Formats: sequence, structure tokens, C-alpha cells
Amino acid sequence: MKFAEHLSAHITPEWRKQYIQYEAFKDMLYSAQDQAPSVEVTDEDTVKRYFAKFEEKFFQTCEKELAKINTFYSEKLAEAQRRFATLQNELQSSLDAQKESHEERVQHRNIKDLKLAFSEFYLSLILLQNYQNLNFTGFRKILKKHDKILETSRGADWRVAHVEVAPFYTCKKINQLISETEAVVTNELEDGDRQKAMKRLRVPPLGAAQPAPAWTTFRVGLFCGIFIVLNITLVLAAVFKLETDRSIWPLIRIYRGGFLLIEFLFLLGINTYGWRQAGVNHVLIFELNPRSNLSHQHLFEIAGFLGILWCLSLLACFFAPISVIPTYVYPLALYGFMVFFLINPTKTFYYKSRFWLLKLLFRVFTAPFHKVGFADFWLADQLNSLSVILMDLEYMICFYSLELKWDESKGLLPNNSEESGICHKYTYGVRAIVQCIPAWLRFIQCLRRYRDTKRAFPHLVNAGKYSTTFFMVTFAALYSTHKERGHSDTMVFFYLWIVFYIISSCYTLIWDLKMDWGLFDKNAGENTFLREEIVYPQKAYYYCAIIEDVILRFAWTIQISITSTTLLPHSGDIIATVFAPLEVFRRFVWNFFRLENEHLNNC
Amino acid sequence: MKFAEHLSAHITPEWRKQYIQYEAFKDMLYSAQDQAPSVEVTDEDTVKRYFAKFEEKFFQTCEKELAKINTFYSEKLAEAQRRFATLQNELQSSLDAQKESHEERVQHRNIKDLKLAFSEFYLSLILLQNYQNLNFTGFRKILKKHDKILETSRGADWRVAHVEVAPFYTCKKINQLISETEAVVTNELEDGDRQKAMKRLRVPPLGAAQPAPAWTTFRVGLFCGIFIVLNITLVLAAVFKLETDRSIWPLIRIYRGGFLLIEFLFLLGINTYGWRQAGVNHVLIFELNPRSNLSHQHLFEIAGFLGILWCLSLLACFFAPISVIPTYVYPLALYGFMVFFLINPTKTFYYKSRFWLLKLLFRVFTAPFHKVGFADFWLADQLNSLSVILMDLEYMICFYSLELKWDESKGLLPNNSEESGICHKYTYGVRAIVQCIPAWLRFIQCLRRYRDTKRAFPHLVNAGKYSTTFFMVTFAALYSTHKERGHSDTMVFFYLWIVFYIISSCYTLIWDLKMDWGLFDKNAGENTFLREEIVYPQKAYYYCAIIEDVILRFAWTIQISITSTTLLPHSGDIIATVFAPLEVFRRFVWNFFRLENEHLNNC
Ligand SMILES: O=P(O)(O)O[C@H]1[C@H](OP(=O)(O)O)[C@@H](OP(=O)(O)O)[C@H](OP(=O)(O)O)[C@@H](OP(=O)(O)O)[C@H]1OP(=O)(O)O
Ligand SMILES: O=P(O)(O)O[C@H]1[C@H](OP(=O)(O)O)[C@@H](OP(=O)(O)O)[C@H](OP(=O)(O)O)[C@@H](OP(=O)(O)O)[C@H]1OP(=O)(O)O
Repeated sequence: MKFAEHLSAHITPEWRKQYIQYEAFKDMLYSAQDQAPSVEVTDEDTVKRYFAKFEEKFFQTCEKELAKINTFYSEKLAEAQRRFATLQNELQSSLDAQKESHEERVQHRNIKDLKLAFSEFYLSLILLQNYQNLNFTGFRKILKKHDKILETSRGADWRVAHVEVAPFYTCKKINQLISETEAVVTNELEDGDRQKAMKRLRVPPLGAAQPAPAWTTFRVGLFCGIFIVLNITLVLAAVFKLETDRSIWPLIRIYRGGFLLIEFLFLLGINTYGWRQAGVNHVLIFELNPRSNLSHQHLFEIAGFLGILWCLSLLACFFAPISVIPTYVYPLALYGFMVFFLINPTKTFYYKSRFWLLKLLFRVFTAPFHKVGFADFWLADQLNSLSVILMDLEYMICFYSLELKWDESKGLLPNNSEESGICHKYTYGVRAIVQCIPAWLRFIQCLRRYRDTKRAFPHLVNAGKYSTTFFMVTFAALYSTHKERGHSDTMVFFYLWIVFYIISSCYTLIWDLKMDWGLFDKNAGENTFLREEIVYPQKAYYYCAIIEDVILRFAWTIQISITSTTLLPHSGDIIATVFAPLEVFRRFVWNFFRLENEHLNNC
Repeated sequence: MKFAEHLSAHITPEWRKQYIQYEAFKDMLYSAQDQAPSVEVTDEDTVKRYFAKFEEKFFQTCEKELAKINTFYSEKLAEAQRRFATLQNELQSSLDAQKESHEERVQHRNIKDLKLAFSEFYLSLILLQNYQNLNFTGFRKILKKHDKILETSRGADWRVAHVEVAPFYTCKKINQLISETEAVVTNELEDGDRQKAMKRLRVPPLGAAQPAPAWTTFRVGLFCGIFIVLNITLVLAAVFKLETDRSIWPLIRIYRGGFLLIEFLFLLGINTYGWRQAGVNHVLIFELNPRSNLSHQHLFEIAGFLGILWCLSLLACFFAPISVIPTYVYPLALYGFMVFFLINPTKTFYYKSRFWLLKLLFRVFTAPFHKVGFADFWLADQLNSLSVILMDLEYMICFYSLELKWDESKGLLPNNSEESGICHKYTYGVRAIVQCIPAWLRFIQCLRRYRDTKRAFPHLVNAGKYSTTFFMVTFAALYSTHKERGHSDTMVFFYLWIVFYIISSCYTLIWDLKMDWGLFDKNAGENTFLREEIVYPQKAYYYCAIIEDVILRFAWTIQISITSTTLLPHSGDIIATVFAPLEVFRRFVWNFFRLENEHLNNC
């Protein structure tokens, strides 16, 4: 309400402290009004002296904040012109190089980068202009409010004697700067095409939140409703219309991956909504284009659509109304549709989003030959917690290639055959390597980062933490195969195994609480066990995260060990399936604090 | 982009012609720019005289439109001043009467009515201010556009010489007016409470469409999705899970009403959406409070929720999980929930809407005594199209009270008993009166209107129209009972019956095309077979309405005749079911044109 929430919505995520503290002056004026001693206990001289002293303190605070505004604006303007001169020099160099093939491609990439730089400079200039306008509006509003409450005209005199003569308000150099940038872009860059110049230099109202179209919200609601009703009917159909002829392992073992993917997309949508609400400049961190970024609603829509596809495919797998090929087409059809959706080459269905995502995925998969950005290793750590999809895909390809009789029906082939359990076994080695692929990719990425930076800490320690999983999985496999062979010394390999269990968790957990989040700092001060500046209002969120992460790390390591070792022949698959949709929740809660730590400590 | 859509959304409907014809100015300037031939083709003298003559014509047109705007503003200000004087006199009289029981209640209703009058006055003055500001903005906008396209500075000089001195902008009496009204409201009425004074006089941004919350759209989507999935599963369950041993009539004949009502609500939501989009001032016509009106989204939400309840009740009726009572609680429970939803006495679940609708329904059901508004007889005619709900309700009461053995099970009592078919008969004759109730109410309303106005040409004939249903139903009942008795002269009563068929349709259809819509106008002729002015862009809508209404009138009259005559033992309920959900569509298509015609002629 009023200018208060307007300013609060128009806060720049970077310079939040530099803005006028409308709330502070608001509450201190109400504090002035609230005291109000008894009407007849003392002379009106005391009341007027109280009014005068509080007015003097109000003027002192206003002058202090005004001086801070002047200094901040002058400094900002200083680097504004210095950056303008630097970009003008670069533009002149590029133009004179062009005026006088590989050279043409270099000029093309340079001018495109220059256009992007001019775009961000124009955003900076308009941000400064909005800064000045918001400060002026806040000053006029607070002075009017004060003149109203104190029923005096002193606020107007203070404003006219201070504000309209303030250097920040009197300086119009920002307008000449933006006009010169616009003219340069129109003339030198666009060759007189003013329309294209503006179209590239548009600035959508980022300050006014985001005008989400009603159609997107309606579609999200429709998809959510259809998904929940399909889920309910799936539960009822599974409970009632299922008979007993086979233990239904393959169906869950195949659809667990789709369930994990859908849950991950939903949680990432919640994650980005919280990121936007908290004020963390995530778009800058991911070097995304500020013109076009995906809000949470699109992620919710995509998650709902994939959930619909998965649920209908699984329900068709149960019921199987009528066909010629009985049941082993639905999972294949669903996965084919998903993979084709991901690689759609037309300019439809978020073409830029899919292109950028697949480019990032190719970069992260070929990481040993690429640099390290924040969008790269974050996706690598995202994939590190989703080894279950790779496991399920390998199991599905094994089942459909070797075990399943392709030209047959039903799909409950006898388990008494020797070929039953070919990849329910582990001596093939096709389980340890698949599980360790994410760890290997992440570790080699960290090693390349260290080599590029030439700085041992913290990259070597990080590489060790990523490499502990190698020992974990390999020794679990050794124990499993030696138990299969029934050797006398096999039990010995159990002992140190448990040791390497602990040296994993208590290790990585520490890495999760010192460098990833920067908590437990020596300068906690008033906030025991926490950090000085926390964006989220409540510390109970931090407490629940710190109490859940310790359990979830043990859960993840034990679940990956049992998945790759396949002991406990009955309950092993059940424990793996039940523990799978918990590490994803851990990965969801981890991102909040990871980025709120990175945003403050840029580093 | 430009201010085109800005004004097109911000133009007040009832003064749309008075605003700037900015679009015409755009297109004429674009035509002027495009018509210029090549430089080499024509001499520069011809080019310059072209610019000179078109500039002169542009200035002439702008002078004409500004003169019209000044005259309009002067007249508006004069009537605003006279209205202000009148309301000041009324306030003075009220306050001096108050200063010097029934008298207190009269004073209370006077002060509330005066508060409403001041609200309307403040809204009108703010509308005038918005008009003036938009006109000034449009002038400066088109002038700078002309200056940029003609690369001349003549526009600025013309603006400062004409627009700056223009009487509409120079007259600042509007601000003194609003300040005086605000001061009077704060002091005389609110007794110094400025906060309550402005909150009662707050004006939401009606010009900027409507900021619909995203939560409402999400809820609408969720309800629509759940409804469509429940509909599909109900269709499949009815096709497969239902057998045929005792027919399904005693179920559809009770569950038709919920579908009818839900369809009516959905179509009414469509009506209000189209009404808002086309610009027809429907809120003024219904004397609704302009600050609190229901957009289409709320109607869609209510329709979806009722659809969910009805579909769930029907689905539970099919499968019928059994604890004690087999099947005859679901319809009663659903109807009880609906009626309790309508009569909720708390302040939740649309507190104002339900109270207003209940008051209107009571007023229309006490038609012979209370007066006539617009919403009154509009709702009367709206209910005249839904006699099927009353038919189904009385049939439900008849079945549950007499035929149904409530202390039994199943719900498929044999039809071989003598009492069976009594409720399928008409010996009591209740069908005729139940069907003829809406006609009687509408006739009484028209008779009261005629008596009050003492003018027979537009009222007495209106009453005479609604008496044909009486003769139709009575003659149908006579034919049915004489056929049941098998008298020799029975067939004779058929003959005139068919006659009174035609004298119904060809009569009321004419009434639907002359006074209800104002079509076929002799004074017209700009558009063949249409009126002088239309609001919807396409005449094909009028053509399809005029081609469908002729069929629908015959359909409605034959369906009511067959419903109340109890003939065609096999196809009777079938024809009733297939014809019922289309008369509501006829009412839906009728409302649009009825209100666009009532908006202009003002009968
Ligand atoms: O792209 P828009 O948002 O519609 O901007 C239009 C206009 O473009 P159009 O004439 O095609 O409508 C001008 O662009 P050009 O004609 O010069 O190519 C532009 O110019 P300036 O910013 O330099 O004034 C000006 O933008 P703005 O909204 O900031 O005033 C504004 O002009 P019009 O509303 O008069 O058309
Ligand atoms: O919050 P609003 O009801 O929209 O109005 C507030 C304010 O009330 P608050 O004291 O609760 O903040 C003033 O109320 P009064 O003390 O004068 O009764 C009012 O004053 P004016 O309308 O006379 O200016 C002014 O409204 P406006 O937005 O038109 O300036 C605006 O105050 P602020 O926006 O400056 O905080």
C-alpha cells in the first residue's frame, strides 16, 4: 500500500541499503506521535520542546541520509562516465579495425559483444535514473507526510532549501548520457535503424514485479487438477484392479526415473520462485539475458505436462484396454516422446530455453575441455544427485535387450531360468561405473578448475571429496563379489568398508557447512551458529536445514551403496525406491542457501 | 505500441465519441507519408505543396476537434457546477432538518443516499479529470509524432499557441471542486475522519481494465481440469460399468437440473465477459455498486465448483459404495448442500453477492406489490427460461413422497403396480400450474408497469404476449385428458391447438425482433436488415442469431407442450432431455443483443 510497498517492489536487488529507509522514518515518526504525555500535567512548553527536539533529530537523520545519497550518486556517476569513455574507446577501436574470413568473424563477435555491453550499460543508466527518481519521490512523500502530521509548513521549506538544490537532483548529466548512448547505437551500430536500436535496447518493467499472463496461470491450474485426479484414480486402480501373478518390480523400476524427473522440475520451480521473492540476483549469477528469463509458472507448466504424460502412460500399462503388442510399448513411447520434446529443432515450445539447456549439458559432459562457470558446476552438482535415472535407464536397456523376449507377449517371463537376473547380478561391472560417472565428471571439472586457477585450496580438497565415492563404490562391489564367492577373508573387507562410510559423510557434511554455505563463522556475534546478514527473515529455516542435512547425507550414501551392491535380496529394491525421493528434497533445500551464500560473498 | 491501446482501455464508454480520434490521425499521417512519390519522379515544388496542403488540412482537423472538446468540457463543467449547487442545497436542507424514531430513520436514509450521491459525483469528477488529462496527453503525443515524422518544429509552436492556452486545460476549477467536495465530506459527514472519507470515496483503476489476482485464475483452471476429467470418467463408467435392467430414467429425470443450472452459470459468465469487453455499461444498468462487481472469473469458479459437486454425486450414485443406505441420499445431499450454500448467513463465501441475489429474488417473487426495476424483470425473464428445474423438483418431491418406499433398498421399484405411473400422470394437474407460474409472474410485472405508466403501447402488449402460454398449456392438458378418456370430439380440440401453436411463435418471435432488439428499422439502411449503429464488429453474429432464434422458438414451445401434456410414452423424456440444454443457449445469445439495445435507446 502507498509508496511503501511500491518502493519495496521497486528495490534494486544490488543497492538495497542505498535506498531511502521510508519504513525507518515512518516508524520513528509514529514513535514520536505515540508517546504523547498527559494533556495537563505540565506546561505546553514541555510539549513544544519535545516537538522541537524530535524535529531536530529528524532533520539530522534526513541530512545524514541525504549526504549519503549525494556521495553514492556522485561516485556512481563517476564510474558511469569512466565506463562510458572506456566503451567509447573500444567502439572506436572496433570501428577503425573494421574500416581498414577470420577477421570478419572476429569483428562480428566483437560487435555483438559490444551490443550486449551497450545493452547492459543502458540498463545501468536507467537503473541510476530510477534510483534518483525513487529517492526524489520518497523525499517528497515523507516531507508531505511530516508536514501533515506536525501540521506545520517547515517540511516544505526544508525540501526547497535542501532537495531541489541537492546535487543529485540538480544533475541532469544522466539524461545527456542516455541520449548520447541512444544516438551512438542508432547511428554507428544500427546504421540509422532507430527501430531496431530501441527493440534491442528495450527495458521491461523489472521493478514492477512481472505481469504474468492469465493464460499461463489458467493452464497451470488445469494441468495440476488433471494431474491430481489422475494420481487419485491411479492409486485406486492399483489398489483394486491388480491381481497376483508377479512381483511388480520392473514397472516401478522403470517409472521411478520419470517420477524423479517430474519431482525435480516441480522443486526447481519452487526454488526459482523463492529465489525471485527473496531478492537474490540469480539472473546475473547465471549470466542469463535479463530480457528473457523463465519464471516459476513455466516450470510448473512443464512439470505438470510431463506428469500427465507419465501418469496416463502408467495407467495404460496397468489397464491395457486393447492392442496387439501387449504392454512393453508404453514406457518406450513415453521416453521417446520426452527425448523428442527435449531435442525439438523447431522454433516452438521455448526454443531458446531448450537450446541453452542442451548447450550447457554438452558443455558439462565435455567439461574436461571447457572452462568453469557458475552455470556449469551447478548443473554438474544437480546431476550428481540424480544417478538413479541413469541406473534405471541402464536396467531398462538390459531388460529390453537381453531378458525380454521381443517377439512374445505378457511380460512376466519365468525367473527360474538361468538367464533370469543377468543384470540383477553385479559382476558385469555395468553398475559401479554408471554410478560413478557423475562423480568422475564433477571431479575432473574441479581438477581442470584448479589447473586453470593454479591454486591448491580449496580445489584439491574438493577433488578429494568428489573422489571418496570411487573408494566407496569400488569397495562395496569388492565386498559383494567376495561374499558371492564366499571367501574366508571376505568379511575383513567389511570392516574398513564401514570406516570409509564415515570418512565420507562426516567429511562431505563439513564441506556442506563451511565453504558451501559459510555458516559456523567466527564472527557470528548475536546470531549464534548463523551468519551476520541473512536475507530470509526466520532462522528456524536454517535450523531445520541443519538438522535434516545430517540425516539425508547418511541416507544418500547408504542408498547408493545398497543400489550398487544389491544385498538384502528382498528389501534392497524397496529401500532404494523409498530413499530415492529424499535426496532430491535435500538437493532442493541445498540450493536456497547455496545461492544466498554466494550472492553476498561474491568471491 | 503507443498510447493507442492505453486509451482504448481507458476511454469511458458513454463518452467514447468525445475522446481523441487518434487512430484516424495515425492512419491519415501514414497515408500522407506513403503517398509521396519518388524524388526523381516529381519536382520538389510539388512535394513541398503536398506537405503544405496536408499540413493545412491536419491543422484544420485538429482545430475542429479541439473546438469540439472545448465545447464539450464547458458544458460538462457547467452541469457539474449546477449539480454541485443542487447537492449542496440538499445537504444543507438535510443537516438543518437533522439539527432541529421515524424522523431519525428518515434522516439516516437521507444521509446514506446523500453519501451515495456524493460518491457518484466524486466518480464523475474524477472521470472528467481523467478525460482532460488523457486528451492533453493525446494532443502532446500526436503533436510530437507529427513533428518527428515531418522533421519540423511547427508542432511545438502550434501546441504552445493553442493547447497551452486552450480553455479546458487552463481551467483549474476542477481541482477546487474536488478539494471542496473532499473537505465537505470530511467535515460535515465523516466528522473529521479523513481516512474513512477517502476510503469510502476511493476510486479503483477502472480505466486500467482489472488486476485479476493470479490465485483466482489458478483456482478456475484447477476446477475446470478436475471437472473435465470427472466428466470423462463418468462417461466411461456409464458406458461400461452400467447395465440395463430397469432403465435409467428415474435418475436422469432428477439429475437434469444440476446440469441445467451449471450450464446457465457458465453461459452467464460468458455474457458478463463479453459485456465488459464490448464496453456496454452493464454496471450502471443493474445499478450495481461500481466499486464491488463480479467479473467473469468468479462466475466460472462457482460454476466449476457446482459441476464438481454434481459430477461426484452422480459418480457415487453409479458405483454406489455401500454402508447402510443404498442410493437415495446423494441427490438429496447435493441439493441440500446447494441450497445451504445459497442461504449462508455468515460473512464468508461471497457475502454481498448472495444477499443481493436473494433480495432480488424475493422482490421478483413479490412482483404484484413491489415496484419494477431493470434487474427485476430481467431476472423474471431469465427464470422464464428455466421451468425445467421446477418441473424436475416437483417430480422429485412426488417420487420421494408417494412412490418411493424410503424404508427399502435398491431404488428400482417395479412399474407393474397400480400406483406406478401415477406420478407419470397428470390427474392432479399440477404440471400445468407449475409450468405456467413464470408466465403468471411476468404477466403481473407487465400489468403493474402498464398501470404505473398509464400508457398501453409499450406495456399492455407486453403483458398480452405472456398469456399465450396459459392457453397453450390448458389446451394441451384438455387434449391429453380427453384422449385418456377417449372421447369422440377429442380430436377437435387438437385443431385449434395447432393454431395456437403458430399464434404463439410467429407472435413472440416478432416481439423478439422489434422492441427487444430494435432491428428491421425503417429509418435505418446503412447496413441491410440491421440498425443504424452496432457495437460488435461483425454482422455475421447478428445473422447467425437471426437464423437460430426462429428454430429455437419452435423448439422451446414444442418442448414445453410435450413436457406438460404427457404424450409420446417412449420418446417423451428423450425429447425433453435433448431439447432442454439448448433453450438456455437461446437465452445466452438473447442477452447480448438485449442489453446492447437497452444501452442506446433507453426504453
Ligand atoms: O516503439 P514504440 O514503443 O511504439 O515507440 C514510439 C515510436 O515508435 P513507432 O512510431 O513505430 O510507434 C518511436 O520510434 P520511431 O518512430 O522514431 O522509430 C519512439 O521514439 P523516441 O523514443 O525517440 O521518442 C517513441 O518512444 P517513446 O515512447 O519513448 O516516446 C514512440 O513514439 P510515438 O508514441 O510518438 O509513436
Ligand atoms: O493510505 P491512503 O489511505 O491511500 O492515504 C495516505 C495517507 O494515509 P495514511 O496516514 O494511513 O498513510 C493520507 O491520509 P491522511 O492523514 O491525510 O488522512 C493521504 O492524505 P491525502 O489524500 O490528503 O494526500 C495520502 O493520500 P495520497 O496518496 O493522495 O497522497 C496517503 O499518504 P502517503 O501516500 O503520502 O503516505
